[PDB]
Amino acid sequence: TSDAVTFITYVQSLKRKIKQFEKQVELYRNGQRLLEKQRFQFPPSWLY
Amino acid sequence: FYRNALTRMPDGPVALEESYSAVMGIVSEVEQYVKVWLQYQCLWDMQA
Amino acid sequence: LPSGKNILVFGEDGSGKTTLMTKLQGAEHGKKGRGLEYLYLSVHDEDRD
Repeated sequence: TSDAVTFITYVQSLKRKIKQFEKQVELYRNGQRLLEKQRFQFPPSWLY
Repeated sequence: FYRNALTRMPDGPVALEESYSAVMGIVSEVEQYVKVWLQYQCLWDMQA
Repeated sequence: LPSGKNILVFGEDGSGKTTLMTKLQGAEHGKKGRGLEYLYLSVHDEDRD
């Protein structure tokens, strides 16, 4: 049960970061679309 | 008011068609003459 | 970006085809003529702006 409790505490720690990551996703959607409409050459190493 | 002269054409649709044909003479050359010239915009897409 | 698309149509003489096509881009009416005609579709995407 120690492994299970470690897993569940790790995921509940992830729970709070879920919403910050979601707002990061939204702001980066905004930023990427802005950069596209600013027409910047995305490097080959850019991850879509 | 009379709209049948196209069928009343003594030489058939050819006289019309050639007229229409001259269209993608002109415009085609136009876009061709534009295309390579427009190509210069790529210089900005490629930052220093 | 996509470009060079094309649309054809048949409609019987005076079937409102020109009226529909001119309404697509917003103009009330174009010109009802004879032979092949020509018009626009001004397609705007906000995502690509």
